[PDB]
Formats: sequence, structure tokens, C-alpha cells
Amino acid sequence: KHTVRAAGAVLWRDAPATVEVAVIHRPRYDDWSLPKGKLDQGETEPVAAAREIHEETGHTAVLGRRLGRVTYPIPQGTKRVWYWAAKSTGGDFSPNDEVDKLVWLPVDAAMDQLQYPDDRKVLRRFVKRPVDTKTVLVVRHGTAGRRSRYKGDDRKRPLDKRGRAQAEALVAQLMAFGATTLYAADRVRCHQTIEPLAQELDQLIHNEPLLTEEAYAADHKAARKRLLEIAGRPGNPVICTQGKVIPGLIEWWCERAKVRPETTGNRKGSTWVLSLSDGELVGADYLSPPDEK
Ligand SMILES: Nc1nc2c([nH]c(=O)n2[C@H]2C[C@H](O)[C@@H](COP(=O)(O)OP(=O)(O)OP(=O)(O)O)O2)c(=O)[nH]1
Ligand SMILES: Nc1nc2c([nH]c(=O)n2[C@H]2C[C@H](O)[C@@H](COP(=O)(O)O)O2)c(=O)[nH]1
Ligand SMILES: [Mg+2]
Repeated sequence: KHTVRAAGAVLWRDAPATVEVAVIHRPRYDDWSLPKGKLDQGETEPVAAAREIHEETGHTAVLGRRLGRVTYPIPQGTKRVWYWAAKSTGGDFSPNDEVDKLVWLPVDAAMDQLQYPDDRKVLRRFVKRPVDTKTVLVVRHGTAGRRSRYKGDDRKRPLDKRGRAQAEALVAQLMAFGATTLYAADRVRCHQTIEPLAQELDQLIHNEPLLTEEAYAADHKAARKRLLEIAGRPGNPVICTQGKVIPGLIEWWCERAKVRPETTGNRKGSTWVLSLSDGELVGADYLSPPDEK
């Protein structure tokens, strides 16, 4: 009942029935499996997936759609693994004592190579939908204290200490999915959330008056329109906004596209990873704040 948290991936490259996937061998278990490992202190599942892919296969990669969760018993209690689709961005495997072989296989043959039922289940998920996706990241701003007694939402109220720390932690989280462009509702706490990422990308953050809670409540259709407008642009946008805005936009998009989120929440510092194939939503993955389970 203690949970050892881990992440990994179906790492792929071009040759759905075209694509090749990576399967690894480990001497210590003499198993064939998917690359993965334990979260380090301070790490989120996406950040650990990318790191473990790199350490185990030599490859950098961009994460896309989440492919569900697997659990199994270990002496410390229960092993929990979240898996992502990850597109290789290059690298070269070198055999070692931890992982001594890596084979790239079409899905077909990878299904037969993978010895664990739960890995085959993940690979079944992977082929269920397109994997060459682009990504919209919708982020609820970090912790910023408590609303004041006044009407409206306190335009200038800043992130608190914990929130500033969530902002910093979100850089590696959002980079894992290849974020390229930045957008924030017209509130200071929304900008401050994505400022560390802005510095890292050396990028400017677009301001979004249409996506504040006041504007969403006065004209929800214009917010929706704007979201699609941004999603349509080239690149992988981060859009940081507020708690009364996100659930409505995410539900609206999921319903119209018949996409079922596997997890749901709306915490401050959380991220929805919205995977698109040819402008259609194919996944909506809720990621917890970086400082929460
Ligand atoms: N990779 C993998 N191993 C599994 C699965 N199911 C399962 O019982 N095992 C076994 C193989 C080992 O006997 C035992 C521990 O393996 P592990 O891969 O979870 O643990 P680890 O700490 O050595 O490796 P890691 O999590 O750091 O990558 O669990 C599975 O779905 N995937
Ligand atoms: N190497 C190895 N393969 C296994 C085990 N259990 C299991 O079903 N397999 C499957 C995966 C592959 O389809 C096949 C590979 O065998 P070799 O690695 O010995 O060639 O056997 C095991 O403990 N070790
Ligand atoms: Mg491992």
C-alpha cells in the first residue's frame, strides 16, 4: 500500500502500422519491456519519463498522449507506472549492464516481444489513436493566496511562495511535451506562472483578455473561439488561465470531440495535455500540480 511511482514510454520513430517502437532488454531480470523508471525526488511523471527514456535508450524525445497507468506488487508495496507516447528526437543506444539490447520493431512484432501483459496493454492503447500529434497545454496558474473581499478576482494578486515554486517546476514539465509558444489570461498570477518558462524559451507571453474568468462568464463563446484560434497556430502552445475557465473549456472540447479524459481535476498548477491530430482532439490528459502526487 506504499506506492513506488514510476513513468515511462512507448518510444517511437517513423519507418501506426508504419511506425517502429523501442523494446529493451535488461540482464538483471532477463526481460523485454518498455523503458521506464522511478520518479526522483521533486520529479513529475512526464519529467521522469523523458529522463528514463534518455538514460535507458540514449534517445531524447517529445512526449505526447498519455497511454494509461499500470500497477503491480513489489516488496515495497505497489509499483505504479504511467506511460506516454514519446517521439524520438535522436540518439544512439549503447549496451550496458542495466539495458544490454534495444530493438526497434513494428507494433506487430513488438507485441510478441513484450513479455508483460500490462506492457502489451499499453501498446494496444498506443495504436488505438494517432501518435504524431501536436500539443496544447492548458495550465491553471499557481497558488496565489486567497481572494480578497472585493468584487472581481484581484487582477494584480501575485503568486505566493509555493506558487512561484510551481512556476519553476512547470518549466521541465512543459518542456517534456515540446512547448514552444506562450499565452496567459490577463491576470498577473497567470503570467507569473509561465514566466520561468518564458525565460527558458527566451519567448514573450501573449496576453489573453478573452480568457479571464470575468470575460469567460460574460462571453463564453468568444473564449472558446479564441482557444481554437490559438490551438490552430503552429507550435505547441501553453495557455495559462483560471479555475472557472478551464473545466468548461475542457469539457466543451472533450464532448464535441468524443474524447474521454482518464483523469480529471482542476488544481492550481495543474496541466491538461491536449493532443491533436489534424486539428481533431485525440487525448485530454490531466496532470496534477508538480508538487502533488
Ligand atoms: N518492466 C516491468 N517489470 C515488471 C512488470 N510486471 C512485473 O511484475 N515486473 C517485474 C519484473 C521484476 O521482477 C520486478 C521489478 O521490476 P521493475 O522494472 O518494476 O523495478 P526496478 O526498480 O528494477 O526497475 P525500474 O522501475 O527502475 O525501471 O517487477 C511490468 O509490467 N513491467
Ligand atoms: N529473454 C526472455 N524472454 C522471455 C521471458 N519470458 C518470456 O515470455 N519471454 C519471451 C519474450 C520473447 O518473445 C522471447 C525471447 O527469448 P530470447 O531472449 O531467449 O530469444 O521470449 C524471459 O524470462 N526471458
Ligand atoms: Mg528502468
